[PDB]
Amino acid sequence: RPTFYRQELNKTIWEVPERYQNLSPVGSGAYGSVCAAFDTKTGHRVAVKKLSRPFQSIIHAKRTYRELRLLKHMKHENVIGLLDVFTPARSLEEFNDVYLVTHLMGADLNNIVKCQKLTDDHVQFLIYQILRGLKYIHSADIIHRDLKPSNLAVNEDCELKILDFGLARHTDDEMTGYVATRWYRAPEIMLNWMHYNQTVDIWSVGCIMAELLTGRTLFPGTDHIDQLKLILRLVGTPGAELLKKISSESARNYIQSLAQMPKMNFANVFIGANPLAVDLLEKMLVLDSDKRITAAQALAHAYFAQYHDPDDEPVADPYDQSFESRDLLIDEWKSLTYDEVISFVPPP
Ligand SMILES: CCS(=O)(=O)NCc1ccc2c(c1)OCO2
Ligand SMILES: [Cl-]
Ligand SMILES: [Cl-]
Ligand SMILES: [Cl-]
Ligand SMILES: [Cl-]
Ligand SMILES: [Cl-]
Ligand SMILES: [Mg+2]
Repeated sequence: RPTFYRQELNKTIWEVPERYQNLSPVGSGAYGSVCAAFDTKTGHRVAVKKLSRPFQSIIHAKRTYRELRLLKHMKHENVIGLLDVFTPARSLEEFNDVYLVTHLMGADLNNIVKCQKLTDDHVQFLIYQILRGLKYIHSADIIHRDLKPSNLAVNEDCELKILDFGLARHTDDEMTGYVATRWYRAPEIMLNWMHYNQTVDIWSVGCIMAELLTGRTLFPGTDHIDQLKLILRLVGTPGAELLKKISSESARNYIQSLAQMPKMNFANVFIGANPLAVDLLEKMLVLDSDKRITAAQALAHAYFAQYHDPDDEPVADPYDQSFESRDLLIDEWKSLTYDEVISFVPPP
């Protein structure tokens, strides 16, 4: 067991191992509080997150367990991983606080698409890395659910990591109106058309790639219905085959109320873009999620010929998510989480 020291930072007690020095507040959401620190064991600048009220309800205790299982599993160059997890508790009986440690992220994709000139070579390398990370995530039957520029960390050498997995967190208020939180979402999940799957993340990659090529948001809708009209004007209205797959009768009735529109010519929308970029966008931005290109298929597309290496695009170890259908008490979820904290083995 390491030695811990205590300090109060912005009205919050932090109790951490001595290896973590020079802590300074960097933000606080409803998920918890975050400090920057120097890790004397590794020599890295790190983010330390102290979870807020991790075991306050069955819902919160299960969310804490889900987040810790997912972070312990992800071991890939293009995905956020766990450097450390700790509690100051010496037994299950006194266990209340959880702290997560990751590499400290600098810029996101928002702070390079807004303020930089990107070559086609930059767009190839950035989208290649997102798809390399997604092939790995999808191989474990994990859906990200919230890919957008603020969830992509990028360094001076244009190297990218995926972070901030959707842990079923987002509220109705957060998805209402003129908001970036909804602009990257697939139409089948934005309007609850059907049981969604991993294809929703490929729609999001389409919206991100378009914005890197033009410097503008592809579908900046003022509400759910405005955004659907922007989507259908580009990709066309649905045919009978997709309409049969929409499970809501009322959603089917609303779609049928709209005048029929054909798919637009994407070379006349993405003026001057690499023809291979245009071709890949037409394969991602497909309304019927059964017919979208997969991450594994997209890595083999001629747009990425410069970067593609089929011997260096790894898949994940098997991931057991059977806990998701399990009905447990607060203290049972808390005991499972305790065991995951004490069994953690740091990376090399
Ligand atoms: C695994 C679900 S997640 O990707 O949403 N976790 C977010 C997170 C945010 C800040 C952090 C952190 C973890 O550890 C230190 O600072
Ligand atoms: Cl220590
Ligand atoms: Cl990492
Ligand atoms: Cl504790
Ligand atoms: Cl964003
Ligand atoms: Cl597993
Ligand atoms: Mg985020």
